[PDB]
Amino acid sequence: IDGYFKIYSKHTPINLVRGLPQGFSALEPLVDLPIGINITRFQTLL
Amino acid sequence: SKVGGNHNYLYRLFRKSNLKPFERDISTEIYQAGSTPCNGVKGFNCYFP
Repeated sequence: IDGYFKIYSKHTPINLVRGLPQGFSALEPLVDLPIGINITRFQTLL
Repeated sequence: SKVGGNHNYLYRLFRKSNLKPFERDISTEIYQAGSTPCNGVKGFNCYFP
């Protein structure tokens, strides 16, 4: 938003095999990035 | 200011649309100001931006 890139992170101890967790959990703002880049797409690293 | 003319201060002359606040653009691609699409390095309605 207007060049501010925000990181939201949470570590949740789970015991599941294939199903998405059934519950609720808040999400704190970890770090805001003031880099201000122009972004269109994204890929992950495996 | 330099007596011979300080040409180091560059600025854009052509752009596609109004930009957004606190946003910067670096690409200096030739603008296709004409109706027909343009390519190459120069041409009519193909000015250095």
